[PDB]
Formats: sequence, C-alpha cells, structure tokens
Amino acid sequence: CPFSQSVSQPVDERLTRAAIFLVVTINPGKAAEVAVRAHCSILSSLIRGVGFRISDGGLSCVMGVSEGGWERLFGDTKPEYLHVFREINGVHHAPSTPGDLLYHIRAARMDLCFELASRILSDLGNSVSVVDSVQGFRYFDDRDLLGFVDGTENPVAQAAVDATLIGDEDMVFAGGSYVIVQKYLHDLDKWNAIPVEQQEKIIGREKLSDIELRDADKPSYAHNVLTSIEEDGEDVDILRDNMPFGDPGKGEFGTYFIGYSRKPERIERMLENMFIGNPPGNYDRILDVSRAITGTLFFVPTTSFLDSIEP
Amino acid sequence: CPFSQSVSQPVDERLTRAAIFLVVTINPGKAAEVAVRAHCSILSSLIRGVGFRISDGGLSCVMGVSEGGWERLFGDTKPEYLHVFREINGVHHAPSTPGDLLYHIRAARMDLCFELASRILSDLGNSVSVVDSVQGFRYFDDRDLLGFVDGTENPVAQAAVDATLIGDEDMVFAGGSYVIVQKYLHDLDKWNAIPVEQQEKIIGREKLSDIELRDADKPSYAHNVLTSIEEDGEDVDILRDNMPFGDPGKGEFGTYFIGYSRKPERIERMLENMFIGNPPGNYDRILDVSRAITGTLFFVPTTSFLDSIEP
Amino acid sequence: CPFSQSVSQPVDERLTRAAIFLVVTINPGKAAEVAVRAHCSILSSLIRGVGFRISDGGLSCVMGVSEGGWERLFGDTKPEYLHVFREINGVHHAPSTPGDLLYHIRAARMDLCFELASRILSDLGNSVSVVDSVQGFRYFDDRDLLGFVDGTENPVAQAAVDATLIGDEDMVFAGGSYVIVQKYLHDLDKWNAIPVEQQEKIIGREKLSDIELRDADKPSYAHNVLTSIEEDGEDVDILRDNMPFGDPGKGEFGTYFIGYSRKPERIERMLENMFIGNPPGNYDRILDVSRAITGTLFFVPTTSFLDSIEP
Amino acid sequence: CPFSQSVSQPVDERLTRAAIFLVVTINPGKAAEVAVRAHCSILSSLIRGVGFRISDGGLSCVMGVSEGGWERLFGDTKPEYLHVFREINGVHHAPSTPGDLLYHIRAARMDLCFELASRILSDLGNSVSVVDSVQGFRYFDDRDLLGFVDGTENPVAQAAVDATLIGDEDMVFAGGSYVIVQKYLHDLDKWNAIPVEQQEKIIGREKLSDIELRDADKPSYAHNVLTSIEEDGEDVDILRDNMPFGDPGKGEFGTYFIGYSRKPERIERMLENMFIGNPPGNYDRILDVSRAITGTLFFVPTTSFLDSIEP
Amino acid sequence: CPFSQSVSQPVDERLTRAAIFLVVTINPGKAAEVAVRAHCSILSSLIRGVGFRISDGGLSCVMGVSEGGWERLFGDTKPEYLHVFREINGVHHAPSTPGDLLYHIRAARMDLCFELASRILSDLGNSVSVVDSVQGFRYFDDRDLLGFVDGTENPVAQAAVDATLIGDEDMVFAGGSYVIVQKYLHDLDKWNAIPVEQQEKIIGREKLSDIELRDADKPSYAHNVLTSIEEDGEDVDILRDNMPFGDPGKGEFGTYFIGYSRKPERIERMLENMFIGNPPGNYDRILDVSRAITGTLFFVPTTSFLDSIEP
Amino acid sequence: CPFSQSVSQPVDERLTRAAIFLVVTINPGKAAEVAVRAHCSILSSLIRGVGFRISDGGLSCVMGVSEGGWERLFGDTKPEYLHVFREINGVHHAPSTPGDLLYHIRAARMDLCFELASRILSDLGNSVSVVDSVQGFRYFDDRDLLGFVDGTENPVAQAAVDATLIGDEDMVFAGGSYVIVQKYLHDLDKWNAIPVEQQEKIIGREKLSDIELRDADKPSYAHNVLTSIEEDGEDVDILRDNMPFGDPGKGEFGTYFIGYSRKPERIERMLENMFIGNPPGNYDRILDVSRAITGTLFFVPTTSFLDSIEP
Ligand code: HEM
Ligand code: HEM
Ligand code: HEM
Ligand code: HEM
Repeated sequence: CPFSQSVSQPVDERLTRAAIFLVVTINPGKAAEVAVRAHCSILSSLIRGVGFRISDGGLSCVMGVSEGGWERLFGDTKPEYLHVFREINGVHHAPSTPGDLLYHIRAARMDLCFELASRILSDLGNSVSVVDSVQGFRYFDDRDLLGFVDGTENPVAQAAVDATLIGDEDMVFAGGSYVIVQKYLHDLDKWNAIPVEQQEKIIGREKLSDIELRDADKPSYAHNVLTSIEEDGEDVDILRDNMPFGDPGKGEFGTYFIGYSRKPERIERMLENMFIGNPPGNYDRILDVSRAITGTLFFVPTTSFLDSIEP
Repeated sequence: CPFSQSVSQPVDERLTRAAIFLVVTINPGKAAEVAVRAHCSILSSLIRGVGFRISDGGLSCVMGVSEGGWERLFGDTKPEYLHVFREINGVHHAPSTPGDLLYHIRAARMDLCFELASRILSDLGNSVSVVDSVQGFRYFDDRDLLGFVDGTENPVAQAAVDATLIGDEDMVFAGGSYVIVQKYLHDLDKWNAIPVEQQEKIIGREKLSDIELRDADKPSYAHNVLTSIEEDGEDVDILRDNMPFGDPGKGEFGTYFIGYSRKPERIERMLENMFIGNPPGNYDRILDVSRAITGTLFFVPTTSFLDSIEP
Repeated sequence: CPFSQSVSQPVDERLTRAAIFLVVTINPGKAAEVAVRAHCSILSSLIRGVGFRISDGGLSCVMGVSEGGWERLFGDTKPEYLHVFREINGVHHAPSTPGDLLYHIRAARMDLCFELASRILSDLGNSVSVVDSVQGFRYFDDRDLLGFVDGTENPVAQAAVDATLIGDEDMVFAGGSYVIVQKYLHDLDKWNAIPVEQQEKIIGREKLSDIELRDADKPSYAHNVLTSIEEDGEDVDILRDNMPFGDPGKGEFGTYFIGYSRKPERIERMLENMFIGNPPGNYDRILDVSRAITGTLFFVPTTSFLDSIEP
Repeated sequence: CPFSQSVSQPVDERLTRAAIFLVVTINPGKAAEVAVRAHCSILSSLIRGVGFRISDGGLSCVMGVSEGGWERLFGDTKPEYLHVFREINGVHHAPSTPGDLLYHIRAARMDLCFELASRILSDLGNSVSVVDSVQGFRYFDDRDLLGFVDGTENPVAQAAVDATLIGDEDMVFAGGSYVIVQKYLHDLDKWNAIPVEQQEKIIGREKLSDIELRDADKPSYAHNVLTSIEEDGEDVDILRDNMPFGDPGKGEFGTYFIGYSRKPERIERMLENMFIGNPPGNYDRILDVSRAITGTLFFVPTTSFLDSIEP
Repeated sequence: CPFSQSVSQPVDERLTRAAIFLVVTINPGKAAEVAVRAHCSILSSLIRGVGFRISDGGLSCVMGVSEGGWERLFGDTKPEYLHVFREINGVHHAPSTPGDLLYHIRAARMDLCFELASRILSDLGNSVSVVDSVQGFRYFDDRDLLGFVDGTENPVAQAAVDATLIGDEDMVFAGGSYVIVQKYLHDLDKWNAIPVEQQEKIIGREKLSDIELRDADKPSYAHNVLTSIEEDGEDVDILRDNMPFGDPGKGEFGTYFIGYSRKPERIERMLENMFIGNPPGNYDRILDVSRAITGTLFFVPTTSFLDSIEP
Repeated sequence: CPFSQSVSQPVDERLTRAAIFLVVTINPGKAAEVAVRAHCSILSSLIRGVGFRISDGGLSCVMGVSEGGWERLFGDTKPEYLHVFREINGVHHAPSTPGDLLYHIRAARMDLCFELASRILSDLGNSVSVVDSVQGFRYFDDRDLLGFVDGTENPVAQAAVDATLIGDEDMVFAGGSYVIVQKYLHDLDKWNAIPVEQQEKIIGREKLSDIELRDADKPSYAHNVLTSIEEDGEDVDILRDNMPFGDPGKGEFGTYFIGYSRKPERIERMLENMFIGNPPGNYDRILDVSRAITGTLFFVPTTSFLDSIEP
C-alpha cells in the first residue's frame, strides 16, 4: 500500500487560496544529482515542519520529475507514459519548455508557500537553476481572469482518485500520476471588447449563474464541448487546478493551467482538440485571447518512493 | 471639516493581509494631466465599487502626489513641507527615485488589490508610466523577513490621528499628510549567519517574546534606540506599515517601508540617525544586511480635496 | 459500486443552517414525464454549478420519488418497501398527502437554497405543480421551537451509513433509501403554559443541559422511550433532520420532520407507537401541542441511477 | 443629547444577513393604545435580552410610527414632515397602504429576528393586527434578485449620520428620522430575457465588476441618474437597505425597499423622478419589470423618547 | 485630555473569552516600592508587546491600586472615594481581604493572559507576594455557573463611559475609576435542587429566553430588583464583568464579580441591599447558595498617569 | 468490527484548544465498582449530550483503565501488555503514581471540558476519589512552555491508526490501545538562561523556523535523536498530545505528556533512552529543567466494549 502524495485531496478540501509553481532544472554534474536525491527524502519533513505551525493552513507540495530529470536521477525503467511533452502545431502553437523538477505548492495563505519555496531553494543551493517561478492566487469566488468560474466539472472524492492515481497498468509505480503544466497570457482588452453573449457561447457556461447551457445552444466550438472526450465509450475526467496570476505594473495577466491524470493521453487529446480542432479548423476561441508560452510534462511518484531513495 | 483619507484607520483596524505599492510617473503633455485630474474625482467611486462586493475586505487606497506631480497638476501654492526627497550620503547611501503618483492599496485579500490596481491602470491608460509595482503580503504573525515582529510601537487611535493628520500649521491643507516610501533588499544569508543574541541586541527587542530590552542592555546602536527622537522635549511617533515582499525564484527578498506623518522632518531625522549615525559613525547594523534602492516622498491630500477637482 | 446521494454526509458534517423542502406533483401528460426525466440527468450538474461558487456552503439536494411518481416515470419493478404512506387513526390523526417528487435542499446559507430551488422550478416549468414549499432554518444552537435540543441520538459516520443506505435486500436498488416527511404545527401557548418539569418528563431529556434522564425517572410515555424500538433483539436507529420553520406575522410555528432509513417499517413503527400508543392509549404528549397536517413517503435512488436515465 | 436608534450603525457595520419587516395596525380602542404605549418602554429591554445571547449577532430593531398611529398614541404636536404617504400616478402606480407601527428587525442570523418578532407579537397580543410580514435575506454578495450589486453609493459613517438624523430643524424631535418602505414584485422572466448590455445601461453600473459607467455612456433614463438629486446646489444622499425576499414555491420574487432620511422630501422627489419621469415620460425601466404593491411612511423617534413614555 | 485605561471598551467589544484576576501585595521595604514604580511605566509596553502578536486577541490589562498600596507608593493626596473596603455584617458576611495591586487581564485566548501574567510576575520578582490568582473563562453563551445569562443590563458605549470614568468631581484624577472585586463560591447541589420556577423568581429574569419578568411577577427579593438603585431620582448603572471559574477535581465552582464605577458608593449600596436587605431582612436568595470569601476595592488611574511616574 | 474510541481522530482533526486530564481512583467496596460499571455504559451518551450543543466544538473523551482498576472491575483475562507502570532509576527518577480511571477530555473550548468533567464527577459521586485534575490549554501556535513547537513528527491518518490501534496480537481486545501519562514541572529560569543555540542543539529542531537539523549537526543527546527507535529494522512512531499547563500565581509551569500506542514497550523504551541514556550516561538535557512527579499507564478499550458492559 504505497502512500500517494496530496494530489486530489487539496482540491476536494478546497483550501488553496495561494500557490507557487516552481519549475527548476538540474545543473550538470553528479554533485547536483546527489544533492537533489538527498533533498528528496527530506522534502516531506520540510513540508511538515513548514506547515504544522499554521493550523488550517492546508499546506501541500507536489514534486514532479520530467523525463530528462528522471533519466539523470534514477536510471531504472521509467513509467510507461513518461515522455517529453509533444508540441502542437495547428492554428495555434503550444511550445515545449525545459524543466527537470516541478514544485506545486498550495496553501491557504501566501506566506506559507513563500516560506516553503524559500526553504526548498536554499536547501537545493546551486545544484538547481530556477526556470519558472509563478505566484498564483485565488481570484474572487473561484473565478479566473476572464470572469468565468473555473473548476466546476472537476471530479470529487472517489472519482478524482480513480482519475488521477495510477492503478495496476504500471504496478512498479502504483500511486503515481502524470501532471501537465502550461502558462497562458491573456489579452484582456480583446476579451472585454467581446459581447457578453459571445463569451457565453465560447465558454459554454454562464457567467454569473455558472449554470451550463443546453446542448441545443452550445455551438460545436464551445470550450466545455471540445474538452469533453471519452475512452472505450465512457467519459473520463481529469483534475484541474488552474490558478490566475499576474502583475498589474507590467500589465501581465495570465492563468497557470495544471492537470493531473493517470494517463497523459487524455490531456494530450484535449490539447489537440483545443488547438488543432475537432474537426480540424474548429478550434477553441479561448486561444484567440490567450497565448501559451510554457508547457511541460512531469511524473509524480508516491511519497513512500520519495522517502525510500538513498543518496 | 475636510474628510481625511484612510491613512491611520486601516492600521488600527488591522486587516491589511495584502498590499500593492504602485509608483507611477505622469507622461509629458497636457492631455495626460487632464486624464489624471479627471480620474482623481472618480478614484473614490472606483474604490467603493471594487471593495463593496467583498465584505470584511478592508479595502483602502491612499493616493499621494510628489512635488513634481503637484507642480504639473495643481499650480497653486504647495504644502509647507512638500519637497523632493533628500538623498543621504553617510556610511550607507539612500537614493532618490523619480515618482509622480503613489497608490498604496491595502486589503484583506490579494485579489481585491489586484482588481483595484488593474482598474486604476486601465483607466489611466497611456497617460502614466509605471515606475515601481510591488506586491507585499503579511508574513506569518506580523513578522518581517528578518524574523522580528514589526509595528509594535505604532501609535493607536487618537495618537495616530495626532501624529499623521496635519493640524492648523497649513490650514489650506488641513487633513493631509506626508508619506515617505523606501524599498529595502535583504541579505538573508548574512542575517541568518548572525547569532540570535546579536540580532537580539541589534533590533533592540526580543525575537519570539517580542518584549523589549532594558535600557541597561540595549547598546547605543539599537534600532529602536536610534529611531527614538523627540521634539520640544516630547517624544513624537510616526505611523509605519512596512510590508515584506519578494520572489523566491529570483532569490529576491525585501521590505517596503512606508511612513506617514504630519511633518516629514521627523522621518528625515530618523533616516539621518539610521544612516549617518547618532553620533556620526554609530549607524544601525540593519543597513549592513539591507540595501535601499528606492526612496520617495509624496503628499496625501484630503478626500474632499480630491473630490473637488474639476478637469 | 453505485454512488449514493448526500443523505447522511450533510448531517454528520453539520453545516445545514438553512433548508427548503419542496414537494411537487407531476402534471398529467407524457410531456411532463419526459421533461422530468430529462431534468433528472441534469440535476447533479445544476447542484454542482449552483453550489461551487459559495465555498464551505455545504449545498446538497436529495431528490425522492413516491409510489405514484415512480409508477408514472419508471415502469420497471419498484423497490420492495415503496408504497403509499399509511394514515394512522389513533388518539391523533396523521394524514396522507399527495406528492410525486421531493426536493430536500440544504445549505449553510439561505440564498444557495433559494437559487437552487428557483433554478429547479424554472427548469421544470409547467410540467410540475408545487404542492408544498417550506423554508426551514436552524434555531439557535440546534434547538427546535419547543426549546429542546433535537438530533442528539442520531447515528454518526458508519452507523448512519448502515442505518440509511440499502444493502443487498434489494440489489437492483442498492444505495437507495426511504424518506418519510411530515409537517407539524405547534401550539406554543399551550406548551409554554406547561411547567418546565412536565416538559422535562415529556421529552425525556433535559432542556438546558441536554443530558438524558435515568430509566427510573422517565415515565412510560417519554418521547425518547416510545421512539426506541428494536429489531431481532438489537436496537436500530434512523437518521432525522427535523427543521424548525414558521412565519411570525401569521402566527405560524412548526417543525418539518424528515427521516431517512433503509427500511420504512422502522419509521412506521415509531409513528404507530407515538400516535396509537405502546401500549395503546399511552400516546406521546408531544402530539397534544403539535398537529400533523402533511405526511408522505418517497424513495431516494442512487446518483448513478439518476445520471443513467435516458429521456 | 438624545440617544438615537440603530438606524445607520447596522448598515455601516455591515452585518445584516437576515431581516424582518413587520407592518402592523393598532386595533380600535383605548386598551390597545395603552398596551402599545406600555410595550414601547420595554422594547429596548426586549431587544437587549433577545440579542445579547448570540454574540456578534448584530441584532437591531427600528420602530417607526406613521401619522395615524402617532395621532392615536401621542396627541402632542407631530414632526414637521410627518404625513400620509402620497400616491404617485404617472406611467406607473405607487399605492399607499395602511400601517400604524413598523418594526425593522436586522440580525446576522434568521433565528434572532424570528425570536424577536415572536416576542414582540406575543407581548402585543390582540392589541395589534399584522398587515405585512416580510422575511428578507442577503442574496449572495450583496446582490439583489436582478443580479446587480445594490447599496454601493450609500453614505458611510459621518455622511450617513448627517443624511438620516434630524438636526435642529425640529428640535423637539432631534435625533429622529423618516423612513419610507415599499415592496416590489419582480418579473424575472422579462428581466432575464433582456440582453446583458440593456440591463447594463438601465441600471447605470456594471453587473460583475460593479464599476460605474461614464457620463457619456449612461442614458438619461439610467437608474442611478434619475435617483441623483441635489438641494441648494449640493448633492444629498439617503440611506437604503433594500433586502431581497420571496418564496420559490409560489414563484414570488421581490425586493423590500427601505429608505431613511432627515427629510422625506428627498425620497419623494426620487420616487417622482422614477415613476413620473424627469423630464415627464422618461421613466426608469426598472418599473417595467417591478411592480409596487405596498408603500408607507413612518417616523422613527429617539430611543430616549421611547424609554420616556409613561402608560 | 488624559487617556483612560481599557475599562469599558473590552466589555462593549465583547471579546473576553478568558481572564486572569491577580491580586498581589507589596513586600515591605523601599526596594519593592521602587521596583513596582519602575514596572508601572513599562506595563503599557509589556501589554502592547504581549498582545500585538495575536491579532484579534483583544488583550487588555487593568491595573488597580488599593488604599494601602497607594499610601505606600504615592504619598500625594489620594482620590476622594478611595478607602478600605467596608465589611458587611447582615444575614450574610462579606469579608475584607488584603491587597495592594490588582491585575485584571482579559483576552480572547487563555495563552495571552498566561503569557502576560507570567511576564508581569517575572518582572516584579520578589518585590510582590501573590495573594490571589483566579483563572476565569466564558461559560457557554455568556452564562454563569448558575445557568442564567449574566451581563444583559450592562451600559453600552456612552452610558458605560459616563458610569465608569470619573468626571470633574476629582479633577486631579480625571479619567480614573473605582473597581470592587469579590469571589463567590457556589453550592451547585442546593441550586440544582431548587425548582426552575423558584430560580426564575429569584434571579428575576428567565433562564433560556433571558427575557425579563413583569413587575407584577417579580417579588421584592428578586436579584435585579434589589440591585436597581437610583441617585437624585435617576437610575445609575455600573459596569460588571463577572467571570465563572473553578476546578472540577476539587469540586470548586465559583464566580469572580468585578464592578467598575465612577463612585464606589453605588456598588456599596448594592452590596448593602443584597446582604443586609432592602428593607432589612429581605435579602437576596443568591447568597443562600453563594459564599463570599474575598472582597477588595482598588483605584484605577489613567494610562498617562501610569506612564508619567518616575522611579 | 469493534468501534474504537476517538484516540487519533482528534489529533489529526487538530481542534483541541483545551483539555482536562482527570486521574481518579475507585474507592474500596463493591458499590463503587457497581456505580462505575453503570456509568461506563452511559459515558457515551453523556459525551454526545454535552458536546452536541456546541457545533465545531471537537469534544472527545478517552477513558482508560489501569491494571488495578481492571482487576477490580472486570475479572476476566487482561490485555497482553497491561501492567503497572515501571519506575525508572537512572540519572533522573520517573515515579509511579496510583490511578484507576483516566479521563482525557479534549475540546475547542474550555467550557465544554468543564461541563463534561463536572457531569462525570457528579454522576460518579462518592464512588471515586480524584487523584489528579490538570487543565491544559494550547499555548500560542502549538508551542509548549519551552518555546519549541511540539507535535510535528506525529503520524497522521493511516499511520496513526496503525501505530495506536491494536491489531490481531490480542484479538479479544482488538481496537484498544495503551496510554502512558506523565506530568513534568519546568524550571523556566534555568531554561531561559540557556543560550538559544544550546536549546537549538538540545531539542534537535529549530525554534522559530521549526525545521529540523542535519544529522551532522545534531549531537548524540538531541531529544529527537534519543526518542527515535526502531522495531525489526523499521522505525515505529507513537501518538503524542502533550499539553502545556500551569498557574502563574503559584509560579507553576508544566507539560502533561500523553502517549498512545498499540504497544507500551515503545514508550517504555523511549523513556529508558531519555532517562537512563542511550548509551547509559548520555541522557536528554530536557530532564535537567523538567521534573517528573506523576506517571501512570492505562488501557483504553473499544467504545463497543464499554457500551456492552452490564452492571
Ligand atoms: C487559459 C486557459 C483556460 C481557461 C481560462 C479555461 C477555462 C475553463 C472554464 C471557465 C471552464 C468551465 C468551468 C468548468 O468546467 O469547471 C472550463 C472547462 C474545462 N476545461 Fe478549460 N480553460 C483553459 C484551458 C484548458 C486546457 C488547456 C484544458 C485541457 C488540456 C482544459 C480542460 C477543461 C476541461 C476538462 C473542462 C471541463 C469541461 C467539462 O467537463 O465538460 N482547459 N475551462
Ligand atoms: C414536532 C415533532 C417532533 C419533535 C419536536 C421531536 C423532538 C424530539 C427531541 C427533542 C428528541 C430528543 C433529542 C434527540 O433524541 O436527539 C427526540 C428524540 C427522538 N425522536 Fe422526536 N420529535 C418529533 C417527532 C418525531 C417523530 C414523528 C419521530 C419518528 C417517526 C421521532 C423520532 C425520534 C427518535 C428516533 C428520537 C431518538 C430517541 C432515542 O434515540 O432514544 N420524533 N425527538
Ligand atoms: C455570584 C454572584 C452573582 C451572580 C451569579 C449574579 C447574577 C446576576 C444575573 C444573572 C443578573 C441578570 C442578568 C443581567 O442583569 O445582566 C444580575 C443582575 C445584576 N446584578 Fe448580579 N449577580 C451576582 C452578584 C452581584 C453583586 C455582588 C452585585 C453588586 C454589588 C450585582 C449587581 C447586579 C446588577 C447591577 C444587575 C443588573 C440588574 C438591573 O440592571 O436591573 N450582582 N446578576
Ligand atoms: C516535558 C516533556 C517533553 C517536552 C517539552 C518534549 C518536547 C519535544 C519537542 C519540542 C519535540 C520536537 C517536535 C516534534 O518532534 O514534534 C519532541 C520530539 C519527540 N518527543 Fe518529546 N518532549 C518531552 C517528553 C517526551 C517523552 C517523555 C517522550 C516519550 C516517552 C517523548 C517522545 C518524543 C518523540 C517520539 C518525538 C518525535 C521525534 C522524532 O520523531 O524524531 N517526548 N519532543
């Protein structure tokens, strides 16, 4: 019975009022690998120490390893579906970016994430180089920067566990997951110039009432229509924890999309439908106001596996 | 009876869990001045609209105008003590930076400050250029990044009103104030290498217990000793709302110092004592781990005066 | 593994600060049946949409179908214990009232229940006719209008699951339940004229201390004595969520009794003991100040069964 | 220094999550007048007793007396502006309804208002007859049933005191106020069929962002334009505490408008502008979906005056 | 304008969930007096330091000096009404106990009071000897150990200020107050054996409903009747903050009565009415189940006076 | 499936803001045993009644029986590891104290524990004699009186269940546990005189940051090093709920250590390592400032076993 990381529990508990996405790369050399492998076993103790002081803080941290990082750190067989993120070249472009270790830190207060990230980076020292560091926050009542409520159709409780945690398909990694991260920059002026009814149709839900739309009223290019896919005749869901972020001073507004799954094929299919179009040419209008500049895939191993690594 | 801005009330209410310091400069041309003057009268309506939706949000915004901005916008006589911030050249350097308008936004949640700053910048458009935009947050239990509780000796209720709000010295501006803003970048590795007793003596208070030290145990260069000054034989206090800020990914850690007063002479004297030393050469050791890179002085007029400007 | 509705979880979580009981009847005609069957599959999506926006809202909705409604909607075999509620003619009368669909909506705030009920009724349109619509609220510290704490002896966690959810007795409906609803109108003047010790003995517990009474001090007609019944030599419990309601202007005060079980025989036996008396003539004095005007029985199917209906 | 009732303090404190408007008429006979006059002096003790038990409950009650009630109860000179509410016959009709005593009860929980109203009605007994009894609740984030945030432009702190409390114009009643109550029933289907931009223009603010509109974009019949009036060249504000209410089962949806002032002439002018039109024929479109069925004017005396009445 | 201590503000704010009453005596010798006089000026700094860390903690501390302590510490003229507490010998006995300094510490959490008391005692060292140290806590919903709600008839806001703070009767001490402290030990078995109606009549209010009783139903020996006294034909109120306390293990149950006034004559008259009887022989039945073992009177000077003492 | 008591659930839920440890002895005679056996079956009903009224109160009570109490009450075979606590005579002394029944009461408020303890003692009457009664409270942010965060390394969720609840080693008592209680009195003056770095090394963690220390920096006598033991090559954890307590007036400061386990051998080994030393002579320095005066071992049976006892 391998203990799994806090992947779906924080979402269901619904306490993440602040988050930090930290994508770092391992510097060349064996010493950096040794330092990272040593810090792997103490990550859990750091998590407990940093978040025990602030009760009801909901502090959690998910560590993910990409294909290159896993090749550099653990040379044993890799998971079945672990591979470099595939770029998509359709009506829009989804680039692939370097990354070896992903730290997704969530807490009910920003200071907890700040302290945990500072401790992690200080312990890692010069062994890693920070590639991306995004500080996301909950915007109003679970709304994103486009004004629409996000996260409604996420699976809850047992459904989330069945959708994210890997079963017996890859026993040697039972309890792991696959995470896909992307960063979108929004064109708020263009979105705001769009009439409210057009946004109504594009998203496929309602703005204020957050109630869905009837199948007779949702066009073929609705966001929730293109992202609805099925396997073996049954609909399969993924866990999303998109977080708004930005800096007003530089005029930067964006959303950090993060998706957990037991199979990255589902998320890749959803990305293909959104970018290439299903059928081709029928792309999602959301990409007309949102630009993707960062995208990567990581593997999330079990907590016991992390605690079982010897330097 | 001129209505004063929310200068001391937010501090006493103690609800600022997040803040944004936005220092912008007015672009050359009369059109930019006209746009700023028009937005001046609608700032209050924007504040009310943005912060009424989130009850117990504690949203407040203080707008300050520097000497150059006041000269460009209102050509009538200026306040008595409004002048360009004086740089200090002692054992350390405190630079002076350009700035025309200061927006100090405070709220119990980050999203309110985000929305207010975005609305203000969108309304201002191209008339202003953003010089500095710092997002500060409350760190643990009112502690700064150095680990010491900050804000203990702030005046409360009537004392704060008497210390910040201008009396009859400049009737034509009764209800205004002077605000001095600085940005400090910390060297946390050097501070952490310092023994706990040395930090104990340098700050002049205790770390955990936050209790003061006896006058027989505080050296002449204690931080709370050098910052204690008197006028006409009576001690005079200032209102401080320093806010920690930073980005772990770039390794940036700092504190945004903000000080309100009825007379900037007090804050300038405190800065002279800290940097030059009282007596000279006996500087505060805090500057040995903190570097000042931004410093400016602004004037905060009354709410009625802001509402009374005609474009 | 059929997913069960939120029957016992809201009670154990203890967040229902407001509730709406909506008993409606299906209008004659096949079109109304088709509309209800279509709305059955979208009820869950409506629930999620309406209650995701208000975090920690605890919004839940239980839909129940009576014998006539089940006969009109699904013509396949009915559950084993689904039948028209039996009226009781003893010292008091418990009438039976028409009803086809029951909506029990619970939330921590009244507005969520209001929005959900409005959406449900708007979607149903003219296909249904509202028979009863009662808005109940939590009165002080879980007290009913008679001044006594109610809900103390409810089963918690696993006991509630074993008492409410149907096991293998009716496999084809595993995960369902039976719900019995009644509406009582109180005579508060008569109850208040009764001495505190007489109410002490009638209820069988204490008023303020909410502690029980010794078996030597509880008469044979104590409320908690007559409602304590056993099956096969073992005591069996039922889940109750009685909610006070009323309108001061019309002088209307009452309690909405709702009871969930895996077998309605237990609740019917409890009703027989309370009304007819055990032994006959030894009725509960609570009925001397409370009048029952509405009573109905419904069947609560599983969430998966509701989602699996095709129009 | 006459102590004033909690007229503006509850609004500024912003804790009214539930309210009850109870309009009753005094039955003919001297005994009813004597009973009401006796209960007048014990109303404050009842208020304290009922609301002291639930800390942070924010329980308050405002008692108002109409012209007829004041004539029947106190035969001394009446306030200057106390008169029967004037009906308005323009494009829409605003009826006048009987009423002698008004009880506006507000609390953070519904049960407190329930208990206070029940106690008041029980103490009054048969001396009064209930004419209207409306239970209002806060809908989502201070939004009314039309989906727009209401209460943004209300005066706060000293402005509210100067707008509601009577000064020296009628010394003998210093500290009193005038309250105008109306009940509106909404046609939600017609409002919802209206496009979002048309509602945008009709209300004069924005829906989600709750930010105002520029004077170049608000038509002459915007709701906030017609309700903006001035006295002696200065804009004068009134205090509004409109509360949504309704029953889904009967399909009843409405808003209870309540307005406090030091002079009812302002509210009457606002009503004339909304109904007759300014200029005539340019009425507010809100009345096209809202029907007024109840409207009355009451006088709110000081707490000391209420405590000083001898039976 | 002398600043007054937090005497009435904590009660009106209603945040005291825990309190510590510490009555200590000054050891003989001039050194103890010097140490106490030195700690007097740093008490405020200690208060701020100890309670700034726990936001919304509501930490306050009132220091009072008795007649002997004032004679030993300050040899200048004493307040007009400062004298040794007078023992009362009627049907019951109210003893007088030694005491020089009184510390009434209040906070929303017990740990704050613990820390403040520990710091005060550590700073005082051997200069003082602890006579009494009682840890009181709020019992349920502002109820005392007898089951009745206490504190309902306390003056609020301006009335409390006028009742507690000394006016111009003793200018040299404007802003001070007089505090009377007593400790009562309850006989809960005897009180519980008393019927609920007899307790109803003895207290003079209701138990659950906390509503008063009509003057025709309250006997002459009701607790709220004997404690209602008038000066110059006008009723005068006092501020009470009675706190339940006890230890179950030793079977000790009691109430710590504390009363603030601008004139101790009112509290002494109330004590005479309760113990001797008004008329004599008509004593309060509360003393039949409560025994007084400690009683003392102290003077509370202004905060500025405390800060102005030089060792 | 025997239902287990609330042993690990309250700790994981993290709501114990107040606790009472009540160690009592059974008086000689069969009547006392009969009374205790009768109260055993009603303890659960008392718990539910006392803690249902205060929602989110987190009230729980654990009843434990020592070897002598179990011999006097139930004469059937005892658990495998139930025995009298063994005193330890090394560099320090850990005494053994009499005790028959242990009541560990926990709640989010002190009043709930007070009421429950009072009810339990009143029901027990003269059948038991109170030996120890300690009222503990949470000190600041889960810190003990020594200033270090305590409870960080406690097992959570499934690990706690596996560490505390007895498996199949003693089937007849499956679901029980063993609890070891000790009372330590602290010498705060000696601890405070110790430099912060020496406390840093003695505890083995950090004070403010609550982060652990590297194995190269923790000496052999670190507290967390000596208390880390293994069974069969695997580390085994125990559940600790130490609670600070004391009385400032008497200068009494201490910590009540409580430890739950499926095997008391682990706790006895930890005590031997701390007191005797591992290797001998290398004792924990914590005992140099803390004195143990009370120590006892009890057995905690299942809830079903308690409910199944017949008087
Ligand atoms: C800036 C980027 C995006 C934004 C602002 C956005 C926004 C939204 C919103 C508002 C909804 C409806 C609320 C809900 O269903 O919970 C939604 C639905 C959804 N989106 Fe996105 N989305 C973005 C990108 C993506 C991407 C890249 C994916 C997958 C690779 C994705 C997958 C989904 C899924 C699975 C749903 C649920 C629809 C359903 O279950 O019917 N989204 N999105
Ligand atoms: C206006 C109607 C009623 C009121 C005010 C009322 C009130 C109460 C109260 C105050 C208690 C004790 C608190 C508690 O046990 O949690 C209780 C117990 C109980 N009542 Fe009711 N009751 C009503 C009707 C009913 C009905 C109609 C039934 C069943 C058909 C019922 C079944 C029970 C049960 C099972 C218990 C638990 C007793 C035990 O477990 O020993 N009640 N009731
Ligand atoms: C164990 C001791 C006492 C207990 C349990 C107790 C309890 C109560 C209670 C329950 C009330 C009604 C609640 C309220 O009026 O707020 C009350 C009223 C009052 N008591 Fe006490 N009391 C005690 C001793 C005293 C003493 C010694 C005094 C004065 C020296 C006093 C002065 C008052 C006053 C002024 C009132 C307000 C009555 C009114 O305003 O009409 N009490 N007491
Ligand atoms: C006054 C007495 C004691 C105090 C103040 C104290 C304090 C502490 C502190 C601050 C920690 C580190 C925080 C943590 O690990 O959660 C700790 C660790 C621990 N202590 Fe204690 N302790 C005391 C007595 C004991 C005793 C008597 C035992 C066992 C019989 C014990 C067993 C443990 C254990 C198991 C740990 C966890 C260490 C680890 O998992 O590596 N403690 N103690």
